[PDB]
Amino acid sequence: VNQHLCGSHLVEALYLVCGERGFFYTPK
Amino acid sequence: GIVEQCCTSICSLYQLENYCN
Ligand SMILES: COC(=O)c1ccc(O)cc1
Ligand SMILES: [Cl-]
Ligand SMILES: [Zn+2]
Repeated sequence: VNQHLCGSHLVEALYLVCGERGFFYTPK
Repeated sequence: GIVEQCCTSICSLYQLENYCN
């Protein structure tokens, strides 16, 4: 499945879940 | 890491919390 299109959804998911704690997103 | 697990299969909020800071 496309990982870049999927990656676009995960960063929004992580934004909601992590809230104030933030996160690091490394595509590789 | 999050790529393979949350893209091929649907990850819950519980699984996604593991990638937070
Ligand atoms: C907004 O929720 C998502 O887009 C999502 C994408 C992949 C997942 O594994 C989980 C949630
Ligand atoms: Cl898509
Ligand atoms: Zn999409």
